[PDB]
Amino acid sequence: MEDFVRQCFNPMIVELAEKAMKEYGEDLKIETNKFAAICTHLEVCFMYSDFHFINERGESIIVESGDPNALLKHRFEIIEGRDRTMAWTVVNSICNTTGAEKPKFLPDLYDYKENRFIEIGVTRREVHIYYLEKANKIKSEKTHIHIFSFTGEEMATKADYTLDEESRARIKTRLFTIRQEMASRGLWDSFRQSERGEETIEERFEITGTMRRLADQSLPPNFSSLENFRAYVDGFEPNGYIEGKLSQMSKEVNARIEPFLKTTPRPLRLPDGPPCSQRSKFLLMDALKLSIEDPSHEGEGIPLYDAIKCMRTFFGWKEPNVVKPHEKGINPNYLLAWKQVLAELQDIENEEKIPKTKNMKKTSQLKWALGENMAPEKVDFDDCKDVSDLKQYDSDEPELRSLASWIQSEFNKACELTDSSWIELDEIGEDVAPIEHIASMRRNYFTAEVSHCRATEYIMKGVYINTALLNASCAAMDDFQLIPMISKCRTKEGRRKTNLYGFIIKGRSHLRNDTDVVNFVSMEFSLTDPRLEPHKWEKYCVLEIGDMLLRSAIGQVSRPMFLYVRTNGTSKIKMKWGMEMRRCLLQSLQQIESMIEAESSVKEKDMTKEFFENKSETWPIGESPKGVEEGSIGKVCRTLLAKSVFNSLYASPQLEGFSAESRKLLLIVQALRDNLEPGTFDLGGLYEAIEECLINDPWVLLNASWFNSFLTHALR
Amino acid sequence: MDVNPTLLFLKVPAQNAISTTFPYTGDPPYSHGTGTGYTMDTVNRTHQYSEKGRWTTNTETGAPQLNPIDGPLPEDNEPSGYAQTDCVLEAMAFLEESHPGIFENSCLETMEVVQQTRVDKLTQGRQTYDWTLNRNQPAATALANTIEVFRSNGLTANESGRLIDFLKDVMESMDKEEMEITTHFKKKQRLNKRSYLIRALTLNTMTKDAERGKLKRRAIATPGMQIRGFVYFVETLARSICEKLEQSGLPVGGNEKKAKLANVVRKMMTNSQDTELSFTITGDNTKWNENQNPRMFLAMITYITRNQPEWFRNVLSIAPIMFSNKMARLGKGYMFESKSMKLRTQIPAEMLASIDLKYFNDSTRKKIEKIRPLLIDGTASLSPGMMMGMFNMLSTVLGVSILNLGQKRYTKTTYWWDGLQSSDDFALIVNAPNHEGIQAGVDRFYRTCKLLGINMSKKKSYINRTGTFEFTSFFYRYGFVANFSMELPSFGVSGINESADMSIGVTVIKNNMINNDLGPATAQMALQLFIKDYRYTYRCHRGDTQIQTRRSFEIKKLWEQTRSKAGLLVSDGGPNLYNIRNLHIPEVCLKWELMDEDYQGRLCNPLNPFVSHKEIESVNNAVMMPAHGPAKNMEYDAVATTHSWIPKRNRSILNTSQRGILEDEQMYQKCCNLFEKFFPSSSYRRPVGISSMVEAMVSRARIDARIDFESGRIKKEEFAEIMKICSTIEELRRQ
Amino acid sequence: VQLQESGGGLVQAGGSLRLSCAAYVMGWFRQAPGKEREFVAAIDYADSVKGRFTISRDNAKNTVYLEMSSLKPEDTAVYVCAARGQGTQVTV
Amino acid sequence: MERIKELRDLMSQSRTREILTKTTVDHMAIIKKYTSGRQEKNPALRMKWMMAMKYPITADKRIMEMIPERNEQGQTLWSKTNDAGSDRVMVSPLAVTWWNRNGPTTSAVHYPKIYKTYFEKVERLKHGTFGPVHFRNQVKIRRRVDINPGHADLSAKEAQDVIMEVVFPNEVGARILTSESQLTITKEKKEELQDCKISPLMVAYMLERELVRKTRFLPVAGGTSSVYIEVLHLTQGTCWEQMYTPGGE
RNA sequence: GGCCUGCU
RNA sequence: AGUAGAAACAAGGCC
Repeated sequence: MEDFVRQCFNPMIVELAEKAMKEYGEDLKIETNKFAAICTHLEVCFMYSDFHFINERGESIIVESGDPNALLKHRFEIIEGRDRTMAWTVVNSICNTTGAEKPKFLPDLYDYKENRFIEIGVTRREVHIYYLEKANKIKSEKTHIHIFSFTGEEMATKADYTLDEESRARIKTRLFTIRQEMASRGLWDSFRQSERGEETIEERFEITGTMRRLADQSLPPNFSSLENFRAYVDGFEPNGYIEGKLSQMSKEVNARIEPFLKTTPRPLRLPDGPPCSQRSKFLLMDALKLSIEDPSHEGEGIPLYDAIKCMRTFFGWKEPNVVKPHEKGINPNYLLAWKQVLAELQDIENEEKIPKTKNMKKTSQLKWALGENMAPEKVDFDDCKDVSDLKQYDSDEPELRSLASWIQSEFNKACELTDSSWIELDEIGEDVAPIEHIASMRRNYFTAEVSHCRATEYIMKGVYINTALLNASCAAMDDFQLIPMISKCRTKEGRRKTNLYGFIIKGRSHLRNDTDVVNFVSMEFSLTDPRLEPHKWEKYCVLEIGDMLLRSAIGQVSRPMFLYVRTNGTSKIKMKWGMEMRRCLLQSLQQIESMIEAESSVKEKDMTKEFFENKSETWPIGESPKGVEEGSIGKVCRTLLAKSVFNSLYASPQLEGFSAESRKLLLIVQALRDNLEPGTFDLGGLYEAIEECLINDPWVLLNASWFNSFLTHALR
Repeated sequence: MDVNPTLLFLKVPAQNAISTTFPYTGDPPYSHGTGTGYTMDTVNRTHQYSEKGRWTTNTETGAPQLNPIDGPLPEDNEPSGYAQTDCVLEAMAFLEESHPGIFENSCLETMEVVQQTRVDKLTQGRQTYDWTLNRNQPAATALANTIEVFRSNGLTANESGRLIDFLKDVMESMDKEEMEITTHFKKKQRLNKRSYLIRALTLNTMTKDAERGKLKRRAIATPGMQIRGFVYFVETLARSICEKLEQSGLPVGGNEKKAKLANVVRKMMTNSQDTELSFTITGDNTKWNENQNPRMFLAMITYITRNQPEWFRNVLSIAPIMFSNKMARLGKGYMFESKSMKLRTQIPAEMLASIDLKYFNDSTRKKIEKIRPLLIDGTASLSPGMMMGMFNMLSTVLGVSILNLGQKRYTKTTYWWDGLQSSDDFALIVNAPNHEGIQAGVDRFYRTCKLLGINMSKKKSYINRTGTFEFTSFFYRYGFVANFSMELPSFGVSGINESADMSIGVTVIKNNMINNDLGPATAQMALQLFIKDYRYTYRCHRGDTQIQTRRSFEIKKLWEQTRSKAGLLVSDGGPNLYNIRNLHIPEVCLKWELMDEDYQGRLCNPLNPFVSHKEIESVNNAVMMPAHGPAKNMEYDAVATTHSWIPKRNRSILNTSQRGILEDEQMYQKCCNLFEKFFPSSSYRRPVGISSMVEAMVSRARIDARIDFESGRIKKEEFAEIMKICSTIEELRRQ
Repeated sequence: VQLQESGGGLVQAGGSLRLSCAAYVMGWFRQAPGKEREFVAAIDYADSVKGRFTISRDNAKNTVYLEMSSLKPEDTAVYVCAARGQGTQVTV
Repeated sequence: MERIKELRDLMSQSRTREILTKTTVDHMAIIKKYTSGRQEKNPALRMKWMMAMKYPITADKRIMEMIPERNEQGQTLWSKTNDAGSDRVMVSPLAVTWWNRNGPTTSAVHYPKIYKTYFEKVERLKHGTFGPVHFRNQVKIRRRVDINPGHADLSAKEAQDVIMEVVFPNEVGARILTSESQLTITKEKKEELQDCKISPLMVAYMLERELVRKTRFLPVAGGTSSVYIEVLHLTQGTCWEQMYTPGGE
């Protein structure tokens, strides 16, 4: 039958009908009479629509061939011959522009004169039944319907026929051409009734070929095919198989509970080796401040001018000389770098306006100090294979180092009060609710407690230094840059003040990965002689740069004044995390506020004021040789803030591992102290897990010592 | 006196101050170089936990595979992957018996979803291993490349737009003699059957960064695109199953997890009378993923899909069949340094099979020597067990089956147990009349776990009396206690854009106040610090200050120009009006009545060249990877302002041989923008159909010109011009 | 579509002949004994036959006609109808 | 006119012509998401790192013809170098602030009508009345509650057709909404937003947010009302309760 | 010396 | 040298 559509109809219509065939997903080889019927429907749609044009009037202009002009409007514009999505697109667009009603089924054409749709259907059966059939299929329709049938008859409601009658003679001539051409073909044994509305399909997902063999190799050891295994599974029913293997399984497979008593836990062993060194990016306990007493705010001002003005406030400069060498570098380079920094600072002082940011010369001194041109050149393996020295990067456990007493004192003095306010908080919306007033009062109390704390000063120092370093690295990637360490505080009298700890020289910072390292050299003034705790300054070079006179009742001290100079490095991640050190304030004060709220849930009243003023209640916050010492809530605030600050400063994988594996043991010990009969399956394994995190970090070793002290004081 | 914060625990219980034990204020550990060492170590460890299995050689991939299932029962407490098929089938049968109709229903909804799912659902995924280029690429890019290759090779069933048809094409590709791929350096290369099989069965290995809570780094894996559809269907089934199990806690959030934990502890302890003792085990499973054999997941799913259409069973079984034969790419490689000659070199991992061992240290030398037998075409066969939690939900199903297997109806003894399982972590409440009963119950639970290939970490687990325990960093002590140290890293600028960062910060403060019991004063301090960091990050200072920045001049002139300066946004250098009462209001709407009409109009102008919206999914959704958890998405309330710009892209593609991808990106985006202008609903609802672009665009041009004349700007001259231009593009597409 | 031509034969030079084809667009082609197909007329006319020959059709008889006048010896050919017919011999 | 003209210009060049011809409508989404840009793992780090560069943001090409290349002192506002995989150009953040002080102005009166949810929140809070804070232990129990206070009792898919018919009336397709509540919602949001020119996508997104019901599990103590849950952070705490009555009541 | 890139 | 820690940075590539 398909030979007929090969022969007669034009290409355009046959591929339109083929795409309509693909539309609903049925195959053309099984039933083709539908293809012919609907392609004839589509053909009558065209032949009825084309050759029919309109101009600004009604009364369509009919031309056998559209002449070249702007007057190519089509009388009837076709609906079908398009995908369902576009057919409904045209339906909705016509409804929204023509203000007509939206039909629920697919029309075939639209006309302007009568401003409505045409649903053309030419069926094998006579018209006077198919018409009202499709009419009762369509609900309350104003779209006019018109149908032909092979006998040659026409019909329509309203007795309406919308265009010329010679066109309809055309239609029925086409119709009988179709008819008495099948006459030569002979199809009416099924042509009248060949489609009955079949819609059914079964989804087929068959495993075959290579993928089947893979299925045959992904079974238990004693199975040969997926078919057999699935049959076995379907036939499988529970018949007490877990019990049999449990009985047969060796009894050494057990989870015996070892009781956890007061005498069970042993102190954590600390590693032994050379004392632990300093790792901070700046001096914390041995910092010195040169000040100007200016009225500018933290960010307000220009760095270089402030630094120069602060440094001019000090008199007593001496020619620098080596006091304590780096022990691994070239100290003369550090000396020359310091003198170069001074010289270029003067050079800025001379000229017209202090630059906002200064670049330094790339001398051999800072070329060595900043580690320039030291990365091995990257080459290909095929060119370097016979080199005996060629091997992997050194990948082994870090060097072992024992704890020293300097970190303990540094933390002790990091929780001490100061003679300045190191936090100038921002603005918030004016409090409107009583709860907001309570929150503001609490916040004011904590700010009064923690602002005068060395932890806040360290927070500001780190934030400013890391912000400046990151910005300089991102801006001046190539050229070495000078950045004075600046921090602005407010005195007890209320006068604002600036403080200059020293200088940082940032080097080449072409940082691609988050782990890539930018090297800088840090110089900081101090008065602490490095000849008393040399092991804490393994990586520092310390010079003697001047003498300071601070008013004291013992005449006047006239102390020496040294310069701690070192080469340090950071990374994008480290800079970003060090510039978010202000969340240590959060951590600490959230803990304290949780304490206050928990206690106030007992007594139905806010308990902040008496906690902060009466200072009756105290918490164990340290141990003295006499015994455990307790301090007021403010001291707890400062201690927790210092702990968070040191966590942010000495952060490392060792800290995370020890924290987790020691929180586990802390929970076990707490369960013991709560009389909850705690038990363990392998306590030695937990101890070994904790002890492997303690390698060389001073902070984690101090935490381990604190944990041992807590165990000793606990378990009683 | 020496200060010691830990001594604070002598007065404050450990859980009431547990936040102090979370050093989440410093930089988390990161990996620096290759992850090849970790990948090799994981492969060797997975293969040696199942050493007593039986060896075979796949006839298709030619790789050695180790099957430990039904192997000898363990005789020691060391990790073992010798799961027994009959035991696990019985466990699943008991799970079904205790929850009748679970499998049949879940299979019904899964069948509905599979037969109505679309291909585009695969684009909604993070990095995936594209085999066309042998590298990780965004899910959409890899899917597009694979579809292009399939269409070039003759597999065009995916044009039906159905994920099931895409999988049919994927499987049909397995039986092809020779496929063709494209490489740029364009060159057409031919892949034989075995090479393509291994490229479709392989995984890409990387090192996990920003992982807090352990000293050593780990390795993670990413699968290809051929196997992700089957994984999607299997995980849909597993999620539908677990949603019907109250003992599971994987498909829920954190608060639901806490609620279920509280309910189970109350149920276990309350029902226990005075005579029965109760004990809670806070258990962690050692080597959870390395001991879960994909064959056992195949067994579980084929038991689940019993009495179901065979096509459903086949499509759900394809995934574990491929995992059982999965291969893993070793990784980036190894970098060597020579200090004598002062140079460095980078050898790819694919050379580990043949490269001499003189360059490697003892540990790496031994690892390579042990893993070499499993090396096939630069990748190692990893049949014995899963790599990194790809089947999280099925593992949770197995754990829930174990938990339910002790409902006192199967124990047949006075002791019994229950609890909650979330993959790699569990809380087990066991009750028994005497300590001997508790010991026997825990021993039998451990033994049954060892029969299913699941191991309990004795070093990271402990048992106490009920009332105090831990679960996924949630510490329960007669009621869950807030931590607030897990969410600390999320208190900074997110890094999306100005308005997005502001809204996300305020919303995070609000949420942590609601859930994590953040205090009022602490919340105010957090708001102040966040505002300070926000102003210092975006160079948007109050405007009345003299802080010179790269943006302080325009901000200051805008400040001096504005009359009601209280309406200026913090992004434009205005005062901050936020407070505890205003944390749930966008900044634009909070300052709407205070803005000057000129500034208000300039700010919220639709014609601004900065705002760009791509799809309904990416309107106000921000992907923030939370600390100590999987990547998560958040809805943030924000008004589309001129500050909603999107930041610069990487721009490093220009120096790579894969430079033509940018031209293809530009052309695809131009075509997509044209289509959207032709089809405005393209973004909100993704268009569907089987036609091609130009057909729809030209035909809609026809119709829209028509109707927009029937009322609108068009004129006959223009309408006819459009009609004949449509004809022109038609004849152009002809040729 | 089958086609049957009628109306060919032997004719005088300067004579007239009416071809008809009983059986869409139609035409007439011719084939002389020493050549392939030559276009005649269709329903347009070739230069060798224009003004002499007229093509017409009846769509109610289903017949295309070629009215040939002032015939030349050069018109001697088998005239085929096409929509191909078998052709009718015209000899002038 | 224009649209078909850039269509023809695209089809003029062979590569785009092939892309338009061979690519089917269904693959629309795929190729639209086809990109070499990886999703950032650490957005904060790079946002703090990119903002220190010049020209850190991106904007459409049109910015080159609305904003001058430099400001009064000569600080550059935009660059002509396009982004990696787009025709957009990289520009400095000042071009934002500049746009807010001398850029074109419009009538933003209809934004309150569009962003109905946020402005309703603001109005509800502005007329709220606070009360005394009572300090007592709060038994926070976890419950499933609806957060959206303006949901019109419609699901995502249920209101998606409404949203399309309100914004994209022609792409609705087969669906014609039956429920009369949807009829009235369509009428109201059609006549209200008849000429709003913000964007079809944002209008659709905000209509989805407003009408679609959404639910989440939260620890609550008292309240349980939609209006009382949006301020759950302000009314309920660990040991304090703040009586509050939104402006709606 | 000149120019390109900074998660590809 | 320095940062850092089971492998890396201490710029890369292209002419």
